[PDB]
Amino acid sequence: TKIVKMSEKNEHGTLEQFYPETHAEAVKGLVSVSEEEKTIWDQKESTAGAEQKANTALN
Amino acid sequence: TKIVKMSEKNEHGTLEQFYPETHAEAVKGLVSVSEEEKTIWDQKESTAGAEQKANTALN
Amino acid sequence: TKIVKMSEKNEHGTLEQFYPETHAEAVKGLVSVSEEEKTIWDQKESTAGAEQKANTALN
Amino acid sequence: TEIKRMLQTKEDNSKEQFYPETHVAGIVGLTEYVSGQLPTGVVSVNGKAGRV
Amino acid sequence: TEIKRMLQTKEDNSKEQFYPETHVAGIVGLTEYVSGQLPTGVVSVNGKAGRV
Amino acid sequence: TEIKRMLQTKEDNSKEQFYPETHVAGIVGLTEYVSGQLPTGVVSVNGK
Amino acid sequence: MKLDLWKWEMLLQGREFRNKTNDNWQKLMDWSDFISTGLSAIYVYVNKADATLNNKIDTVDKAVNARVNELISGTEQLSEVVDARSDAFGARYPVLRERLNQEQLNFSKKSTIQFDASTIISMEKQDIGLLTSKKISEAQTVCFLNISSLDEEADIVLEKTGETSFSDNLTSLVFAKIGTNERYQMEPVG
Amino acid sequence: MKLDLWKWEMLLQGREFRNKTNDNWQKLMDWSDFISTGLSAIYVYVNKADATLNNKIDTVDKAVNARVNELISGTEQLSEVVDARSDAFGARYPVLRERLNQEQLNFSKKSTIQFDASTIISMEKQDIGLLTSKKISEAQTVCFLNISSLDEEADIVLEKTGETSFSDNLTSLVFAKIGTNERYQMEPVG
Amino acid sequence: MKLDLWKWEMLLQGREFRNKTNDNWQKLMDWSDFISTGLSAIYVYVNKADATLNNKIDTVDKAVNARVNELISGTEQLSEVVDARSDAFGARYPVLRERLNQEQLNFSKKSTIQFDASTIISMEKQDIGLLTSKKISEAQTVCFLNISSLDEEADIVLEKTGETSFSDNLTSLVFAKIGTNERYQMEPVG
Repeated sequence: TKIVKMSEKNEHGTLEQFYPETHAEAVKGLVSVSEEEKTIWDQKESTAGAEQKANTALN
Repeated sequence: TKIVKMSEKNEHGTLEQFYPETHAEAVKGLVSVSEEEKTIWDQKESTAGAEQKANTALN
Repeated sequence: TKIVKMSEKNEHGTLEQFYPETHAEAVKGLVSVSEEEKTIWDQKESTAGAEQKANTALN
Repeated sequence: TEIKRMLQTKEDNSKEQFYPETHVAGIVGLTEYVSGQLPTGVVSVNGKAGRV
Repeated sequence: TEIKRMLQTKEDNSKEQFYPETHVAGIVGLTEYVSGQLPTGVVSVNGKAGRV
Repeated sequence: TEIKRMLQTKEDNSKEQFYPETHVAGIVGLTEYVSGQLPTGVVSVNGK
Repeated sequence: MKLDLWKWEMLLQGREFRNKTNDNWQKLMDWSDFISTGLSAIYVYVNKADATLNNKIDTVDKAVNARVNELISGTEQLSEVVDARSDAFGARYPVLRERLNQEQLNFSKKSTIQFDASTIISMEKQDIGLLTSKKISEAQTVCFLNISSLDEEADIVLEKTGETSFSDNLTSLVFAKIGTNERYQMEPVG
Repeated sequence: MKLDLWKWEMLLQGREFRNKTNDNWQKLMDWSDFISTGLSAIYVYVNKADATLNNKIDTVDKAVNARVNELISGTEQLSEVVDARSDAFGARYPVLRERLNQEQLNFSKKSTIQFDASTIISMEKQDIGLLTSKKISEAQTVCFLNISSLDEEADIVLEKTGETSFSDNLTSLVFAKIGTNERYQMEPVG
Repeated sequence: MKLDLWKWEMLLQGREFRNKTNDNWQKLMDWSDFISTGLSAIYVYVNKADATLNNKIDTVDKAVNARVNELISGTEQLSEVVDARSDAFGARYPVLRERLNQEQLNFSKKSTIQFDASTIISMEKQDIGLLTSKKISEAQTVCFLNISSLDEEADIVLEKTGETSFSDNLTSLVFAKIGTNERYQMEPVG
């Protein structure tokens, strides 16, 4: 329940730090987007998307 | 720094990769959002509400 | 998949689980967030902004 | 009244937890546990349930 | 056939019964017993189940 | 992991199996097994 | 002292609100001082216990070596067999045969776990046997032997960082070592 | 557990503010209880280790004293080795060496049960482990040995008065003794 | 660090109020971290001191044993005993008493299993007991030792006829033998 920094003794005598490789499902409290959810997130509309509609209504 | 892959062997003797259990605080560069600020951008306006709002204002 | 809960022996003869320290690229299938695209899709076609634009177009 | 996990020594180096078999008459709180379970939907209709 | 009590010697002199760690896939008559669990709810009314 | 069954030498010669008695708190996934087998029948009658 | 803080069951934020909050602060300060004093007391207590243990060790060593020095230059031409009749818990026996007989009678009643199926049939009365029935994959937690934070010079050394709140329960515990040719391996990526 | 608290910087004095501050107080109380339990565990662990060391030195002293005493006041029988070749069951051996080797080979197969994770690491091939996971509350049933209904002289004497026509299963049986400085003790109030 | 909270000395519910209260919360958090670190250091220090004391008591009862052994060894001891000082595995030993004492120290640490409730009272520390609570009838799957179809052995010889689908699993195997005076016997009728 404590996050630690694991390191191993290198050939030069220095405790070189290494990064374990893991998976997104493994990490607890991840909170992830679903790519296709990310796709509809990005495509959505322009920042002024709800401005040309009002402009053409006025026109 | 250095990246390594965790593997373990079964009783036959063949290696297979296993994923250490991790928390989303030790990982570097996740930049999670809030698990709740996702929705306020998920809803937005999918080109349907804005156009009908413009039409209703027009009529 | 093969998810293990890494644990280590305590200083007083017990065992406690620890989370290691990994990297964003170390995780697999994490679909990261660029820390910038969130800003660009914060606005998109906002809902309150659409109502305000419709009201000001009517005005 | 403690729950102890039985450890057994494997062939090469390890010590893995193993489970012993139990009979349904062995667990001491099983019948109260299954009794305490409640159905999700309509428990009963007009005081009768099951094939209604 | 035979169900027994596991005693263990406590710290001072006591003989206290501990419990072992068991698995669902190891209990002998779990499936039949849980099929005989009292909560059943309403499976169907007049031949109609779910939304009625 | 693997599960074992504990035998014991009976009076004369027979190596007869005996069961250890345990507790509901000592079963790893009986809560999930029971919840999965929870009899979800009619969700509602006339919406109730 | 036992900590007993004041909750907030009041209705209006007023005099009682401030009074109870300030009393809670005072109680926290007092409890902190008490805990620090308790830690100091533990340190001095363990130090005194270790000191008296060391003194007892020294005096028993002196007495025992004096006994041995009495043995030397005294009795001469001792025999191994008569010396062998004294066990490791200071229980003398009349004859070495008596010692071996009592040791056999004490040790022959111990049990022997029998894992294999073939050796169960040839197991004695005070024995039990456990043979495999089925195997479950499950998710297991591993206690790496050569992985420790408190001890340096280990194969893998880890240093603590900010603990995360809330914790879980270990499941299907396993002991093993990590390294070359062990059960759990390591190799760089790329 | 890690002490986790709630900050206040948002400008609010409402219902959730009260709830989270009450939760802060509750978490403080729980952490205080945990710290006190840890302190008591420290004391118990230190006492147990020191008692083990004291017993170890006691057996050292007694064993060495007995050995020297036996050497001082011992004598070898005319036939001590030849007659010390028959075990408890009459199985005669040619030489003492063969008898001891066979006894060691027979006894080394016996098993041990290790209750501590520090000893599961130093296991044997035929050993079994009993590391503990949880502690359910339950309602114990005791089997007081000094309690008697037919002894007429026990420290507590029973005597029947009636029945109930009902009984229940005994859950988590415990063997102990009721009396002074024991697991279960009685104390008068009136 | 010594705890130092800021008691509420002003009634204004302003910005500095929240700032100082959050400071109090943060000070509680860091003091908790400090106390936990101190407790861990206490455990480590106790372990180190106990290890030093244990090494000292281990080494003190080796010089005395070496002295008495070099006194007794190699003076007049019999050929049989000096050949018996070598154990089964060939590890050479000092005078036979050392071999016996080390073997006793190793073997006495093993464990027995007590079946009768009368012997549960006389348990050792490392033993476990099996006390019957109730019996279940069910159905058995007895496995007969004196029944085999390898070539001709066992009093009953099995003949291969045919197989079916729908394989099943054993329940409560009851390793035992058939024949005369055994648990399962034979009786001819018709």
